Amino acid sequence: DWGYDDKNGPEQWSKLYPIANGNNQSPVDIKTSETKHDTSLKPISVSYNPATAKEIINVGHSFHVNFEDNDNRSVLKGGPFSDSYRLFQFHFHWGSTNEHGSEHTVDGVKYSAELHVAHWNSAKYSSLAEAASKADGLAVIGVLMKVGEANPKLQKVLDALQAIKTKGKRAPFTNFDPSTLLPSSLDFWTYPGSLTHPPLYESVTWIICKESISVSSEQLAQFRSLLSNVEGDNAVPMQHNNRPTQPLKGRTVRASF
Ligand SMILES: Cc1ccc(C)c(NC(=O)Nc2cc(S(N)(=O)=O)ccc2O)c1
Ligand SMILES: [Zn+2]
Repeated sequence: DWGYDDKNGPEQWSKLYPIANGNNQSPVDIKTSETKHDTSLKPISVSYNPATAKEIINVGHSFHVNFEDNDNRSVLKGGPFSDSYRLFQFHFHWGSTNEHGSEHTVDGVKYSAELHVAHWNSAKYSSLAEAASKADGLAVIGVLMKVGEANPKLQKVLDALQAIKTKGKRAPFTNFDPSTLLPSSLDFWTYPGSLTHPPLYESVTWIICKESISVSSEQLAQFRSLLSNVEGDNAVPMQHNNRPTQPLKGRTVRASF
């Protein structure tokens, strides 16, 4: 059992998960003076089918929007990949206040939230369960979210939260293309990393967008409005779910720009 509280939070994660102190841990601080431009990086190509949208689930520490991943209807290609990767999920991370909330930071700057759009290597592997722990198994697009104007594209997601207010609650969530949440420029950083929460597998090639997306202070309050408790128990709001940044351990962050 793990979380983002005092006793079960990021600090204690190595007790159950020793890879927490590994050499390919996420998230990281992207230092733009220390990044290395790479001319071999292809553009990011996302092509999602809105019909693959499936379900929204309250997982206690966060909420997930899951996607049907039986075929290649919704794929990521390009960037640093020769393989095609299949969309399975998106979710968010946020903080207790507007001051923090993102997982990744750029030149020490914390943003208010972060969108993760996650994919698995369907070219090399047969399932998410198989891919999830492979070095080249996962591809996650990270988009930093800056507090400002209300993001209208965020609407269908925020509206759906009313149906999944407490832990374990789930509801159908259909006909949504999550590339509509992505910024207009897909200029990016890329580095070898991990899942940002248990089980923390070093299976993720991160794609971090240069361009942020907006979110209002009230849209953030909707995230924090979700409850970590089961129905009938007294309310425990999901205040924050971001992991602190991790030492790069000689890894190199590549820029596409
Ligand atoms: C037990 C187990 C096995 C396999 C996976 C994928 C998980 N992961 C999750 O529950 N969430 C998650 C976190 C990230 S993130 N925050 O690192 O971008 C990306 C994709 C996600 O699915 C857990
Ligand atoms: Zn995440």
